[PDB]
Amino acid sequence: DQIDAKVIRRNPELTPGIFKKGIEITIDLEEMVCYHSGLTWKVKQLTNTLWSLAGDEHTVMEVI
Repeated sequence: DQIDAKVIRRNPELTPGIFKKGIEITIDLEEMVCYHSGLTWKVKQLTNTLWSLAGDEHTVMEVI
């Protein structure tokens, strides 16, 4: 119900230091969020291995 994902693309408009390329993020599959920078971000599934922030599609995470 939880998966570890790697940030592979990040929106350049994001604050420097948030969703750095290469870090491991944990995604809660039931509620479809990821925990990062003390916040709960909404994520959506693009493919079985690729995920993006629900609103910011240009920040993409890859299942590890």
